[PDB]
Amino acid sequence: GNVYAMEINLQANLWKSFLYSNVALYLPDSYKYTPANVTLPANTNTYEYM
Amino acid sequence: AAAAMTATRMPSSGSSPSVPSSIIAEEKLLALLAELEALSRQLAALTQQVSELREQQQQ
Repeated sequence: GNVYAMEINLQANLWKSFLYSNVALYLPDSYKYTPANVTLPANTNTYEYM
Repeated sequence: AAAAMTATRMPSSGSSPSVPSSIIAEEKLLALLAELEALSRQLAALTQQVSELREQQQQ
């Protein structure tokens, strides 16, 4: 039969890669959340927090 | 002389705000100076009526 294969939507991946890094990461801090077991400094202006 | 030569080759700055939280305020302040007198008034009124036991028992 046909050769074994797996399939990827490259264009949708490049578009999500554009949107996430260029827009999702820049949303106001109220849209974000802190992961289940990660600790961030209390100073919300630090790089570690952002 | 050649090969690499084509390119090129403090004390105290005294910050203050550091890694703590944000701060807020409000202006509805200060009943509290009255209780310091409430407390020490009512404290006297205790002793005043302990005396009113003694001054009736002594009769």
